[PDB]
Amino acid sequence: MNYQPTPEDRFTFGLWTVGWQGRDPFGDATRRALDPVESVRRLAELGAHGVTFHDDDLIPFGSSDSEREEHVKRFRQALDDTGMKVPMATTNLFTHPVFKDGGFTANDRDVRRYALRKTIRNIDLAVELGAETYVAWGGREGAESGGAKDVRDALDRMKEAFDLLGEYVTSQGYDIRFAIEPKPNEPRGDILLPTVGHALAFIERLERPELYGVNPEVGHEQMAGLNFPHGIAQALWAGKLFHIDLNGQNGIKYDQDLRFGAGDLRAAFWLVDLLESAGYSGPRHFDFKPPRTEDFDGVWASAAGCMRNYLILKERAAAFRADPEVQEALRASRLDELARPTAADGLQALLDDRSAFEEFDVDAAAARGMAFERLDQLAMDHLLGARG
Amino acid sequence: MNYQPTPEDRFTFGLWTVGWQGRDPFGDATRRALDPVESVRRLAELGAHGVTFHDDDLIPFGSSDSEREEHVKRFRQALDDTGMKVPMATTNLFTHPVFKDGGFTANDRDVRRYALRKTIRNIDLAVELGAETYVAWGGREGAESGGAKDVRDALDRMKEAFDLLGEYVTSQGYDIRFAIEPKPNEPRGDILLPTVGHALAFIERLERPELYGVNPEVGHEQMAGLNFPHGIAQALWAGKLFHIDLNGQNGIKYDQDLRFGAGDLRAAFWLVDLLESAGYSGPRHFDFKPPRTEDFDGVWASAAGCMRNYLILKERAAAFRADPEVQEALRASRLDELARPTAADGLQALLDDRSAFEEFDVDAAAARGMAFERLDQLAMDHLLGARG
Amino acid sequence: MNYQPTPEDRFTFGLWTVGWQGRDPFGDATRRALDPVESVRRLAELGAHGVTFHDDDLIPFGSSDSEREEHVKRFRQALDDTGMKVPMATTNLFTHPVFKDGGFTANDRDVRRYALRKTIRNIDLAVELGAETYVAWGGREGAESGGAKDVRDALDRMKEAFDLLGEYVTSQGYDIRFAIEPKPNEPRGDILLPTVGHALAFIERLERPELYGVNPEVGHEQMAGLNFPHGIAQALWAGKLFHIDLNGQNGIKYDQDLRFGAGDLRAAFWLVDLLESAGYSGPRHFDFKPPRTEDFDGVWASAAGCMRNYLILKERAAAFRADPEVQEALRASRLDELARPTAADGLQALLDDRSAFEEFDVDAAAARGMAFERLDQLAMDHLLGARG
Amino acid sequence: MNYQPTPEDRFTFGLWTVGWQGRDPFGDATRRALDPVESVRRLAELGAHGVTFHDDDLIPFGSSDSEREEHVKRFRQALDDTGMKVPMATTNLFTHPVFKDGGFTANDRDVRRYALRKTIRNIDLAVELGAETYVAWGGREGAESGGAKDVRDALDRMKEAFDLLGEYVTSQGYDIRFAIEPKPNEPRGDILLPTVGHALAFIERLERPELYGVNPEVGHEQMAGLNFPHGIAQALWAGKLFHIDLNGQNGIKYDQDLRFGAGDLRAAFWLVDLLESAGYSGPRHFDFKPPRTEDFDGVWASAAGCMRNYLILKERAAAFRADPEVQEALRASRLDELARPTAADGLQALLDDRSAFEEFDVDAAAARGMAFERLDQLAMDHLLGARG
Ligand SMILES: OC[C@H]1O[C@H](O)[C@H](O)[C@@H](O)[C@@H]1O
Ligand SMILES: OC[C@H]1O[C@H](O)[C@H](O)[C@@H](O)[C@@H]1O
Ligand SMILES: OC[C@H]1O[C@H](O)[C@H](O)[C@@H](O)[C@@H]1O
Ligand SMILES: OC[C@H]1O[C@H](O)[C@H](O)[C@@H](O)[C@@H]1O
Repeated sequence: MNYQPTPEDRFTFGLWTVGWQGRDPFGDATRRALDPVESVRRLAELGAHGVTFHDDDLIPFGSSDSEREEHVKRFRQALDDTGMKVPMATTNLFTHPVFKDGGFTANDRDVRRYALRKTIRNIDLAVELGAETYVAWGGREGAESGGAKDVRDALDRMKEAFDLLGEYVTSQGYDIRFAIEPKPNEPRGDILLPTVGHALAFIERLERPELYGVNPEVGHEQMAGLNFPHGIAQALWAGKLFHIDLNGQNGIKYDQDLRFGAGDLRAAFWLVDLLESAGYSGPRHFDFKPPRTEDFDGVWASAAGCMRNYLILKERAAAFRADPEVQEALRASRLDELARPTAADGLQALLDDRSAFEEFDVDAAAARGMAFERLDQLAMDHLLGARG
Repeated sequence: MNYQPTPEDRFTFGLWTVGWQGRDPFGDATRRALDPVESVRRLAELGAHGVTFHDDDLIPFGSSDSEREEHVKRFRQALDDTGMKVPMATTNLFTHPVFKDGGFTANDRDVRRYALRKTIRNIDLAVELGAETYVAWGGREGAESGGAKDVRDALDRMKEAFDLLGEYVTSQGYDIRFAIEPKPNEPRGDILLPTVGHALAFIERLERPELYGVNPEVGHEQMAGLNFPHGIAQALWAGKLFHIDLNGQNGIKYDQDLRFGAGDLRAAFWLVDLLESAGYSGPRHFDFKPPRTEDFDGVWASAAGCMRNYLILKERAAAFRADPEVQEALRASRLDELARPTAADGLQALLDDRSAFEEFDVDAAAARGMAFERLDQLAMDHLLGARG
Repeated sequence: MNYQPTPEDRFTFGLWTVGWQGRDPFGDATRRALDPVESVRRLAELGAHGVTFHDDDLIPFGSSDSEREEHVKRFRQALDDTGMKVPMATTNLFTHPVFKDGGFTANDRDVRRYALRKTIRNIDLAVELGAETYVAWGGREGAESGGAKDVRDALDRMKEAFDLLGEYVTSQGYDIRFAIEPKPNEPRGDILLPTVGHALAFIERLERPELYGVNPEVGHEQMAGLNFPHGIAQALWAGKLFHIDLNGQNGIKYDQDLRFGAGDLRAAFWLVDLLESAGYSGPRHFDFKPPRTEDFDGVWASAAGCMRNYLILKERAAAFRADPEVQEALRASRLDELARPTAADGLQALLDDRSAFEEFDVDAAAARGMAFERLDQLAMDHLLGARG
Repeated sequence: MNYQPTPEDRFTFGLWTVGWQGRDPFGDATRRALDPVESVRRLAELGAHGVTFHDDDLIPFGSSDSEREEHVKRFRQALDDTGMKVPMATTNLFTHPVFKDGGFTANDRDVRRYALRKTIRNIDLAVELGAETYVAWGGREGAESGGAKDVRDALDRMKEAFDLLGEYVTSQGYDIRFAIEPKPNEPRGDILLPTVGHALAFIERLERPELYGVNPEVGHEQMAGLNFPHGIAQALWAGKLFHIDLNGQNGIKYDQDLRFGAGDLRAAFWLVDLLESAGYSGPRHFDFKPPRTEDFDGVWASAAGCMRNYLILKERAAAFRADPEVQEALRASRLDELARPTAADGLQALLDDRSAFEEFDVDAAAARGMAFERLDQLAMDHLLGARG
């Protein structure tokens, strides 16, 4: 009867989430900047396992090698003071005006080289803090008009970028993998690799595909109206779910970054059911924004709420799968047959099987109800804790 | 000053397009059935290069081996009479009630085996009529609720299906490739492999990936709000654009299948520009529905309109790329630099290049306008034939 | 601890809902036709209060005045046998090919007159069966292309139609009101009066506005990505919520008509909270389609599920509003101030109030958090029955 | 053969459009602030008729009554120097943190009174500069969660606000009308009065409805996937199109504010056709953002492009309507009958007309094609200047 999170739950938060000041395209900041050290302390008190950062969240853009050292030093002391970990790091290649047409796929070649140097310096920092995953979110790679970007050349430049980071990582002997985070649009009119599917396909063309996976975000796939649990299943099937970003989104519209559980509640349920059943072992990272209506007390309530909602859905999904009535319904709907090979007897025996065509009764087969609505109502009852 | 199509233009139409009777989820048919032989004759008069078919369009479901032979015979005589070709064929695994939970990923194993036998019989037919591409549209593979379909098991069953068709094709020595046609939803709540990206990623897990590519459709990627020209560029980059379905769509809503050029006009322009510039050599296939408001005269006007609109956009895109003013703008916007390698000097020389980081002037770089709006207005002027 | 519905709950179902045979734009029917008499009996056993009908659901199109009488007679006997009521009736002006360009706004004038006669005959039938609300869903009023429909002339023809039905109803002394049911698209490319807002605005231009209100449907407003509870609040504010259609929808896509509670679960919660708190007294009508994957047992399970899910949300919303902790949070978020007039002192005293501008501390006001995230987490806890 | 705009064309621009510095939710400004005086001069050179402003664009927030006077003085001198007019003004009730929960419908009553005082002061300024229309865009009126805002109370507070501004305007004898500008979302999760329809309906509940109309924006209705030309037709039918905001939008996504003609090109065509044919006489106002990829030269090219694209579409729509072939097609599609009353003979004669029901041939009527696809292809040919 308790939903208190603990560091064993692997809940993580970006510094930029609870640290968002509330600036949006139509208004000024409503909250003051948070000292990252303060953010690490508050989160550890909430039961969080660790934090993530962009380079620029930690070390303000343009810091001397000196102030850099200082910033890192204060941070690492806070991590030591609280026991918090840093499992993922990432680069800011979107805020500075120099990236207005992108970083790795900017039309200006000198900007692309600078984007690579800026990334490499942060990968070094990441490994030193102990991160296992390095995330790439190409928020500015894309276009508002069709002639501004040849997409085949852009994809060449993107592959070229990732191949070089792969060479760098292997040449240095680092233990760190990359994760591509897709987004369909915003802040560009259209962004390159806009969904989980496109990023997965792209990875298979890199020189060392085994170094790269995806970091899918709940709200981003939903901005394309796609089913996030299905996308995640596809990522898992491919062996490529290296990391994941949890939050909430109300439909196809601007990227809302609501706290996890807000937005589409049933998708959050089916997502939790899948992560826990596939035995996902990575961080449960929250990429969310406390609404700018909130003061700092609402910030910490919003962060706590992400963890609570995960722990409640986890208990509801486990009870659903544990319910014998549910196991019976799953058999009535033939989930068991879905898992059996269609033709383990082989092509030849299938061709010779008259019960598979010549003598197949299509009419009987047709008449068989799938019993999916009772199964779904069972899932609803479990979700709402209304199971008798 | 003429936009008359000719068979050298490679324009093709499915039998199901001009043959649509007008039945929709809320109304009865408004037009009588068209004899496929009549459809082949009318289309050849319009300047079409050939037709495509589902098995069930040609041979009514449940035909005896005898009436089958008859139907094929009348068809092939019409092809001989007109000189029309059949470059693509496909299977109907969605209309019959037996496929209500799918064909290759139906939960019932006996339905999946039947779906494979039904497909294989049509591949044989396809090769005999001379088709080079066999399209798979899994319209019923998917779900309306989350518990009804384990997506990792479904993807196993899908891969299993495609692997067996690949074994069959290679064992028979057939010259024919497969093309997966993605759709995000409808008629299922969510459909598996919902975008070009997901189908591409899936193909890399098949046993003989080189046998499979995509058949993207304009309206389907738009039902996910995605940029179709970008998706097509990604398909081309991968060497996987085996075929393409042209039509029009007004946004995220039911699959409209409007005639090509209707819908998003500028996307149609940038698509034509890309197909012609990449030297796409496949059929320009129209998958469209003449609106049920139309009688047969409007049917043939709608079909002609698809071809006309392609030929007009083709001329406008060629004039755009041929315009010296446009070539100058492309250089001002640095499309030329996009095409140059970021670091052909290699990782080490990039790390040692102080002009790439230490001494990079970010501020100057930032100040450089991309000149994309003038380039786009030039593209608009060319599209509207308002270029001075 | 029980969610059994009873006729006092006012749950109603259209004959076309549980009676849907499963025909969709890509497949044949998966279920046989249901005898309306059988549908009335099964629903009464489930605890339903009554049924609704289109004319054509009850009396097959083209029935002789004789077979008509017969059909009505069998129906009314079933109503008498079960105690079921018929609170709403409506017209089918969309299935027959003659309505392919619409009924009231068809370009052909003779089709518009026929649509009015067909409606008037059914209003007579409706009143005789005791219906209080007559619904109009103009599914075919609209267009796929811009030149096909002058929308100002179409709106003249629509107003003209509704004015004549208003004249007819008042001249006959009937006790029956009209309800306009908006839909943004499908089966037309764009449909006229596409949202609750447009229908409300239109009503204010009719000759007797007091005779007309709206019949909003959950899924239809969601096909425009709008917030249905807000739309319903606007309808209530205007005194125009005459009836309502409950179901579920997963986003902007084809009209899914899922059972109520499926789709966007939190919106269903906030909708129930609003209906019960505003004291909506009309039927709780379900306009849903049992998925064609289902046999008749799944049909009846789907129908039961709509009622169950309403009764569970009703209990969760009542517990939320009854929670003292929630009443305290509502005061912390100043819902109490929202309800107070801004300036009951009047314009002049507001102009003279220096505390309202000259001496207003904007900075203090700004700093005040709204406490909305804790309030929302409280609402989530109550919804999931995880409230301590 | 010329598309040069002139002040007689009535093209206007907000100061905030060409003045946008490029700050977006993910990046810093890419352009320096423009002096409004400079913006007025550049626009007059481009052929613009005048400018619009928010209070805060002209007079920086917190200016002394003194610096205020100064700012106004420099502006009005620029207007005198160039002959530019100021036909519309509006209030900024969204940027300052104090408006984070709204202005007129903020839960805090003291914030609502301050919002009214801030507005009234600017209406005075507006009238003095000669504006005829005062626009209200309630960008912050709305919510991210359902319990944070009782929408019936919010609508009471909104009506209360508009009623008081109406009292103020009539008490002062000012010649100025109000225009409500709808937006469905962003920056709030859901915004109140989200479409043209909802704002129109709301206006009919104000105390002096004749003082208020709508200021619809191309991109905002498109963010709900609605047809903007239809929405505008409805506004015109109601006598409520007081002003209009022109720009471009690519679908359902963040508010892009692309230059007019970009986005959905065919909708822009049908919009121009309607404005010119209904004889809309108001400003053609552009609410657009030059993309942050642009330097100031691209800013002025983007602004010129809005005007050019309007003038090209205006010529294409006029040629379409002037084409005798088009006038013939319109008769073949029975646009002429659409404009004729359905029943000017009255209810009684319609009831007695057996040719309207008893003896109506539904089958013949059904068989009649609407000829809409040829009409639309004619419209396409005219749009692309490919009309023989
Ligand atoms: O990838 C790193 C992060 O960068 C930005 O914060 C993006 O907004 C966020 O979605 C992404 O997760
Ligand atoms: O893949 C074969 C064809 O099957 C159906 O006709 C689909 O509606 C169409 O989109 C697809 O192209
Ligand atoms: O308005 C009567 C009914 O007609 C049709 O069944 C529509 O699909 C449904 O949404 C509407 O409620
Ligand atoms: O209403 C005044 C203006 O305020 C803001 O600039 C909105 O972004 C714009 O859409 C609106 O037109």
